[PDB]
Amino acid sequence: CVKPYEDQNYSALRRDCRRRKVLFEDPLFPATDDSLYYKGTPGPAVRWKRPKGICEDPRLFVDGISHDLHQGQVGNCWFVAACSSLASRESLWQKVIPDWKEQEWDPEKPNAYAGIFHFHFWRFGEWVDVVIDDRLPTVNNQLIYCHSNSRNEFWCALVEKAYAKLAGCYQALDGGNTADALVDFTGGVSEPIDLTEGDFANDETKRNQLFERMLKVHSRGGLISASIKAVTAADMEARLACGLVKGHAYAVTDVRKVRLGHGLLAFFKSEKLDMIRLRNPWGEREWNGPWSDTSEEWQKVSKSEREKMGVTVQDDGEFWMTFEDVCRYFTDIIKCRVILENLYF
Repeated sequence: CVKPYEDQNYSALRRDCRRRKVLFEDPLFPATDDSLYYKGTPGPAVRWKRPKGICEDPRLFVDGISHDLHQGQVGNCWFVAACSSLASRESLWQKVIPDWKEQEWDPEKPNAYAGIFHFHFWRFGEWVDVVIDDRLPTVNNQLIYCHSNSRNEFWCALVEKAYAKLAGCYQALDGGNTADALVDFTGGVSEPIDLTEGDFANDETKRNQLFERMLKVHSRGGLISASIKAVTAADMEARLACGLVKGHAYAVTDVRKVRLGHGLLAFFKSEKLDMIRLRNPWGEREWNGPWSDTSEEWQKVSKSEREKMGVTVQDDGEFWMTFEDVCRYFTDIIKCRVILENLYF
């Protein structure tokens, strides 16, 4: 059985609260400024509210897991990236969020609810079970850390609160990063690649090397995310000319060699292309360049043929780029190999 974090038994505490008809209040991560800021740091005055008090009909998922994500006024972009990737694959987010339908709110049987949730994380070679109450920071009845576009959706917010419990307090998460978060989420191993320290845009042969590895990781069920390094503070969330955002990271949802049919060779001058599909976790795609759905390249290829090639999308959140452009515009790739042994036990 999965090891309880800090001697907290979810189902025991839950069934207690139900028998007593009270909503769980966590003693080890209380609804107070100590769960928020470092000792003696002055932070914003906050109001901890329960989801009912934020928006009626509260849900873990409104429809499905991958609605837009926002970090908020004081949340961390890297955590949004990490949640986006985690949301990619049912097998993974369903590991961090156990028995999701047992946890989800139910309008019928309302006395199911007990203000309590539990998640799994991978720390020091084992799955720990982190228990929390569902009270969250609020300012103008609005979540100020991570949340989704749908104001009655909470999975991202609660996963965050739990992750912050593991770090000690919210403000600690400013030190984290997408790579380590994916390891804590999947049990795997992370590897970063710095594109501007590797000069992949200016090589091709190593770029092919890198690409083949990514084909390998993704085909094996690993996770990849691509980010643009915001170096200065003035860089944070600056839009590039091609539309991508400095300081954001984009979840790779497909990596693929595509073969183009004869007759396209006239325009493209190649038979095979190294392609990536990414998701913008923050909403509708932004990419302007080749293979944006508004690009000459996209328009030169019939829907019939894109379908045959597999250059499709689930929604306007996704977008295709050639791996040459990926190396031209991104600064880093996180490459988190999944380890299957760690999931099955």
